[PDB]
Amino acid sequence: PFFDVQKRLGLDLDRWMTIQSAEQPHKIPGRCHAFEKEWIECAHGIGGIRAEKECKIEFDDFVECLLRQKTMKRLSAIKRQRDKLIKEGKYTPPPHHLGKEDPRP
Amino acid sequence: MPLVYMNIIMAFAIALAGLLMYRSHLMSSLLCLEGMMLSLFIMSTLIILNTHFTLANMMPIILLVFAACEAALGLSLLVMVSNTYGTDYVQNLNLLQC
Amino acid sequence: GYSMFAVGIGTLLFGYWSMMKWNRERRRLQIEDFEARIALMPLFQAEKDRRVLQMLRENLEEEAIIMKDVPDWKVGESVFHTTRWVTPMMGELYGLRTNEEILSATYGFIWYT
Amino acid sequence: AGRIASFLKNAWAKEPVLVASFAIGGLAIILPSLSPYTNYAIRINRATPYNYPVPLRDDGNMPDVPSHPQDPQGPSLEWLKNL
Amino acid sequence: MNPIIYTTLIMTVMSGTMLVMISSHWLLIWIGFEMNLLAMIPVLMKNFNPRATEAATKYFLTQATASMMLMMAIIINLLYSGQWTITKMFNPVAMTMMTMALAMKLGLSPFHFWVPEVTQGISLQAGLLLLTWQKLAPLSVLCQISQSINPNLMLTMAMLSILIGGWGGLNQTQLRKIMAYSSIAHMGWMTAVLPYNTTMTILNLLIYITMTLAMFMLLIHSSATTTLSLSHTWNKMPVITSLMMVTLLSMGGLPPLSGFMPKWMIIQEMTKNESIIMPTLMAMTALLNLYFYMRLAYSSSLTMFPSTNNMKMKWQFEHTKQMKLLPTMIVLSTLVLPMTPALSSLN
Amino acid sequence: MWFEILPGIAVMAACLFIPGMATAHIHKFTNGGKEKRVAHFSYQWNLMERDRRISGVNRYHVTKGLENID
Amino acid sequence: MNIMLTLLTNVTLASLLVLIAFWLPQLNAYSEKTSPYECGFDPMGSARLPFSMKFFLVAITFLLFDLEIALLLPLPWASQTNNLKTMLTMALFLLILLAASLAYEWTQKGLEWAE
Amino acid sequence: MTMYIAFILSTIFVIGFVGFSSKPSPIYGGLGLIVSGGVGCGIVLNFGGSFLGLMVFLIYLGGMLVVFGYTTAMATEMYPEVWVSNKTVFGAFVSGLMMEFCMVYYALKEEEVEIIFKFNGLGDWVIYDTGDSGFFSEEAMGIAALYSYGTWLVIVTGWSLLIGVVVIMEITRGN
Amino acid sequence: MFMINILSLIIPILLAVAFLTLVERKVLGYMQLRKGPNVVGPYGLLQPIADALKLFTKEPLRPATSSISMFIIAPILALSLALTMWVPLPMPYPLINMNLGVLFMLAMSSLAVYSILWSGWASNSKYALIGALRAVAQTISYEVTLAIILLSVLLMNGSYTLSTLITTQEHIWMIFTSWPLAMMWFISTLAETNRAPFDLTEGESELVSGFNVEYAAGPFAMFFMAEYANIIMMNAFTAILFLGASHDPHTPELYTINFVLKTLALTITFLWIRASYPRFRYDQLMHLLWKSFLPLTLALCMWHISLPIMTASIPPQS
Ligand SMILES: CCCCCCCCCCCCCCCCC[C@@H](O)O[C@H](CO[C@H](O)CCCCCCCCCCCCCCC)COP(=O)(O)OCC[N+](C)(C)C
Ligand SMILES: CCCCCCCCCCCCCCCCC[C@@H](O)O[C@H](CO[C@H](O)CCCCCCCCCCCCCCC)COP(=O)(O)OCC[N+](C)(C)C
Ligand SMILES: CCCCCCCC/C=C\CCCCCCCC(=O)O[C@H](COC(=O)CCCCCCC/C=C/CCCCCCCC)COP(=O)(O)OCCN
Ligand SMILES: CCCCCCCC/C=C\CCCCCCCC(=O)O[C@H](COC(=O)CCCCCCC/C=C/CCCCCCCC)COP(=O)(O)OCCN
Repeated sequence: PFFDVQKRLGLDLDRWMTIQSAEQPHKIPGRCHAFEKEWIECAHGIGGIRAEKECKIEFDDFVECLLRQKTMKRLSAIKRQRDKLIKEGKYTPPPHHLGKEDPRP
Repeated sequence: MPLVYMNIIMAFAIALAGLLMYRSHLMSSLLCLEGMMLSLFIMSTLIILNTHFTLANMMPIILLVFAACEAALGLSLLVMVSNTYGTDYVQNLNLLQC
Repeated sequence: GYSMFAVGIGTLLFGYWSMMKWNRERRRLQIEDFEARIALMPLFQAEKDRRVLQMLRENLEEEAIIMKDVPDWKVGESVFHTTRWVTPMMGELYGLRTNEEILSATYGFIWYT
Repeated sequence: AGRIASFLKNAWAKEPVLVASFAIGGLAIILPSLSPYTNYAIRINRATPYNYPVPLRDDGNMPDVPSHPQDPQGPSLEWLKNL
Repeated sequence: MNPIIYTTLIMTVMSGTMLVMISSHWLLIWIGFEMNLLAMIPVLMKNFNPRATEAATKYFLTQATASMMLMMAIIINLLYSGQWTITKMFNPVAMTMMTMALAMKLGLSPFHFWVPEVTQGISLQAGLLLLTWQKLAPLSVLCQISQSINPNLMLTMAMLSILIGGWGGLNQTQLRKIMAYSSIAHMGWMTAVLPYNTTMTILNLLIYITMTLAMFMLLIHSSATTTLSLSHTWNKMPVITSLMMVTLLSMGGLPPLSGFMPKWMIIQEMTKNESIIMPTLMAMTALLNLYFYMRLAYSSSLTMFPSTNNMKMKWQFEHTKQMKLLPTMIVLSTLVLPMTPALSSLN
Repeated sequence: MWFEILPGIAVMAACLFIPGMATAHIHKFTNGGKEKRVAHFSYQWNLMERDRRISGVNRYHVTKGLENID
Repeated sequence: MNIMLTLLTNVTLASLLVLIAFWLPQLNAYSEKTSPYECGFDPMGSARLPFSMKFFLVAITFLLFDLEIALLLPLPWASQTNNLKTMLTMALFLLILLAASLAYEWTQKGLEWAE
Repeated sequence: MTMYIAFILSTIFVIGFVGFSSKPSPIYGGLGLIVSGGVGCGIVLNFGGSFLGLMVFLIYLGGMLVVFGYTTAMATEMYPEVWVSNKTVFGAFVSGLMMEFCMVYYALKEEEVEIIFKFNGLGDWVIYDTGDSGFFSEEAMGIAALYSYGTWLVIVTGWSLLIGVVVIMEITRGN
Repeated sequence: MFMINILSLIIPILLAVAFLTLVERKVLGYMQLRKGPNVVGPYGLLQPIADALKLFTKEPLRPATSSISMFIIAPILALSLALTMWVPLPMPYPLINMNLGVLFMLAMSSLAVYSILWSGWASNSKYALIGALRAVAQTISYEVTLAIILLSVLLMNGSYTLSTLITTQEHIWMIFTSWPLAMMWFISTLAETNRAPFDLTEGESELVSGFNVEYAAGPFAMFFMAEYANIIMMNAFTAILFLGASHDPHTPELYTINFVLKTLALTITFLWIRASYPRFRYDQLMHLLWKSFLPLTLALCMWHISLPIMTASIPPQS
């Protein structure tokens, strides 16, 4: 079913391309390199069954970096509250958020 | 997820449906198969670019290579069906039953 | 026929020699301007750090003002369990800004032609 | 020796395009392995600094790492200027 | 077809399967499936005629659809985790799509319609290949991702495969369609035990491949593809029909024959996981396969059908070509039950 | 031719001179007179964006020399 | 954003030329005038009948050789790598199998048009 | 948010897919697939995939030219069908159009899990990365890596292309 | 100010096409011991204006059996793509500066063929269909060779950026390093623009007017404009690719003049070639591209991959 010829011969036929944290050209990093490094090191050698429970924190952080679902939710909440308080005139946006900032290098 | 991702997955579903529901011509189904490949290429490319997996930039090209092989394979079979019947209709191929 | 083929091969050899010299010189020039970029990179990194941190602080203060009435909202609460620094998402940095800055930040380089 | 002679004769007389194509292909295949400059090309590619050279934390046990770019230690590109 | 070309194509089919079996990357597994299909389409049409063309066309359409679905599942899995390694799928939707794609590649019910038609449309050698070697790759992939798969969908398709194999086989007089429905039911048996013990899947596959190779080689040796054409073999080669009779009973799963071992091992493993009901259904339904095997044995070996006058001329000629592994295959198909504890070497 | 073919050739040449000269002049006119900046890579785009920010007039072309560091 | 404006301008100019061509001149259309041209006479069959393709095999082969181009276009960038011996070996290997597939179809009479 | 260009492009992508999936005459199916390939080129270009976008556009142009030849050779009928010449083709086209409409509405005005998961919208620009470095294109680097990292991939794809030539020769032989 | 540049590029190109028609008529005239247009305007200068005005005041007809939508779309696509193909050309600066300009040129050219295919099919006429199938065959004939020739020549450049070709040739024309590829490229551009002896699609002697026989008035003039624009565009590209003109940053007008002279020379060479040779049979063109050009092109691609490595001459800008 899975004859691990690569591991028996030490070949690396396709393992160079399986993960995002593995030796990219010119050392260009993946967007989620640290999260994946952490999740891989947390779950290494403990087996699949233990890794899903005991490394769920690292994997949840990794998935958040990948898809950013909670970040978009928080931004949407903030902007809805801003829209609501602006419509009634309660809140006034600062100049550096309207296009009149003092830009810095 | 993003609106763009939803649209590409919808394109795959529509092409898959098109392949599944045959009409008269075989060429139309072959086109649907190509459409599925096109949507897979776009989806994988968007995911790869977004996450900056650098080495995975080559897999959509491999995808295209195999898609071309499949397309070539499909056209050969169509040539043989048309030579047999003078038409590329699905209804003609009913010789074998279950 | 010999004369024609000989003129052709001589032309090719002259061209090869010239291009060899010119491309070696071009590679030296590229190394030189790459090294200029290398000498300049620390200053750019320092001011990029300060710019990112300032935008995040401004967003944090505006969010402390905007989200004061909502009952159970921690201002500046992270969405990650980890405590290490996470590179800010583009939306987070420019979330509360004008559409022109957001356009320039997302598509400015791609569209520049 | 004389079979292949008349064979290449007939080929040059009937299909000079294929003769030239096989000659150019064979040269392209074999000549790069006999060249003294292939290593020069590898070295030129290695000397191109695409990304920032991250400095090392000095521990007092690095006699061959420079402490300033113009110090004599480290690689030299002198071979490249004279190339 | 030039013999060298045929050898190159068989080697490409086998190398695509081996690529599926040795790869750690989902893209390489997909490439293995693609290469296998590419080389396999010409082998179906080796003997050219409209039926072979139609069979190859139905095969290509089914397998290419499965391939697109498989790729889509891989891409969704990558979207929800930046992973290319084939371990356990991360997304439930990707797993459903993957399971259905591999079921279509195997011909499990309700995707079973293609197997009888394509098998009937091709020669006995291509049918042998299609029903033995073409199962290894999707089964190995399914064995790798077994923990991830949902039991309800898998067992539904397996029970459907057993039922539909039996019912469809009851109606056939063509031997290739009988073999195809037999294969569908056997696949159902192999996949029913997959979420519990992949070693039982491997054992079932090995015994099924042995019995199927024996049956196809016996059908080639006595060049028959219908029931009535096989009814003549007694008047030319009685040993062949006796051996086919015993091989047929082994397929039926009757003890003390080898064919009974996979059924026996699968039922026992399932009972351990507190699943009494599914197995009772499976065995009582395999009774149908046994019925149409027994019908073929009645017409072929246990009674003597009328013959023709021109058979006397065939009496004077020996077979030009002899199969080297046919004798070994029959012995392994019938007399291997006392060696059952050797299954531990499979895990 | 035969030299009566030359007037049409000259008209065609004058028409073909226009695009390149117009692009050069428009580039110089809308880039401070100094040859529109090329950004093939993101480092060059970052240089341009920094230049735009420090000019104070929101134009990348305006250049600040040593007279801007007191 | 500039390329989008360019494409829009070009398509708009062409469409305006078509519009002028159809709305400026006098129109006198009748059935004889609008009928199909076949050099003086009425066509026998339809122009939508199947038209046999005698180079049908070179057309399928073009599909596979066109994807060889997608695998060879990154070669200017591949030349910048450090292990040039692996890059050159791989690039050479790719073109050799492209030459062998051309030699196969050529020697098996695959480049001759159907008769 | 900003101009929603990529949203319009992906909607036109879906529309071209509905165009050729409605299964009308192949001349119009290939037209729909060409339109889809072009707008998908545009979609990928808007994310930094210049090479991949231009490449898929080129490949599909070549493929559809071959398909046009084959359509005139073997797919012709006295009256080729368009999207409005048939109740069946028109119905499939309209159902696909308003199905995309319903998906897009339900997704952008509230937040529903259609089949896999949910989405609120916001425009694609939010998920970008604001990374500042490089004298190169990372796409071009990852694609060039096929000749130094991807030796195995080059081997299997070259073998499959040679076998594909052999295979089409075997299939179209006849006898 | 960018629309000013777009119009600055386009209005001149259409005028140059108009007068290329006159130059071709006069050059073919003088090679045939006659004069060509010398009556409408001094030296036939006003002949293109009369032709254009005559074409856009004549009745355009839509054939009864034709598919009207594609019939009308095809010339729009032709002319708009012919205009679009000019925007990345560095003369010495491009209107649109692209990283992959060569590859954009390839894709747009490859899309240009559909207009001929669609127009022939839309017409629903026998001769139009025969012309369209000849176009299919022509693309299959030259498409693979043309792309690999560009790749081989471009290896020395280091990228697909068109403006880099000026720097690549600061000291020598790239034709002194690749004149075999230059010959095959010239013939492939003859075939790619449907020009004698490779202009099978029009098939004037054989098919009367080929794909555009049905077309009349303004729509016809649009196909004509598109073809002549493509003839100038291909030659300009050929000039930039093989005969780089020295460029002075502080005086780009010198580069512009040099570049325009070289592209005019190449266009006049097309006209000369048309005046000199018999037409290729369409099956023969395929044989010419697949049995002679493709083997040499594969060998020369191998050679041009190996050569910069053998000699340590690899170019900058990965
Ligand atoms: C280089 C590209 C751009 C060039 C720049 C110029 C852009 C030109 C755009 C193309 C149109 C020009 C065509 C020239 C002729 C006009 C064609 C048409 O528009 O005119 C008539 C339009 O008239 C309509 O038939 C009806 C007339 C009124 C319709 C009511 C519309 C609402 C207006 C309300 C009236 C109150 C005053 C309005 C002004 C404020 C059509 O009549 P018809 O005979 O078939 O067509 C043949 C025309 N002939 C005779 C010249 C040969
Ligand atoms: C046991 C049986 C052996 C023979 C039968 C095998 C059948 C399969 C065909 C060949 C097996 C594949 C072996 C090659 C795997 C490639 C990986 C390995 O070889 O390393 C490469 C070594 O490269 C060598 O060139 C090996 C490739 C040579 C193979 C060319 C022809 C061999 C295939 C022949 C059969 C294929 C089908 C038939 C076509 C003729 C790259 O090493 P390197 O670049 O240092 O470091 C990479 C890491 N970096 C990127 C960080 C720097
Ligand atoms: C090791 C180098 C490999 C890489 C370089 C090659 C890359 C691309 C070149 C190869 C392309 C494929 C070539 C396909 C060969 C086809 C052979 C064939 O069948 O054609 C013959 C023509 O060619 C032949 O005669 C058969 C082979 C004869 C020899 C051809 C060349 C073999 C090698 C010659 C040179 C040897 C090496 C160069 C040494 C140069 C001297 C120093 C028949 O012609 P027709 O078109 O059918 O004619 C129809 C009308 N009667
Ligand atoms: C030290 C290492 C050097 C490596 C080798 C480099 C030297 C290579 C030496 C040979 C180079 C030859 C290149 C030529 C490529 C094709 C030659 C060819 O053989 O083509 C002809 C056909 O080609 C033609 O004749 C052209 C037909 C159309 C002619 C169009 C007009 C004529 C050309 C005008 C001048 C060309 C100017 C080109 C460059 C312009 C400047 C950019 C073959 O066809 P047949 O004779 O029929 O034989 C086939 C059956 N055996």
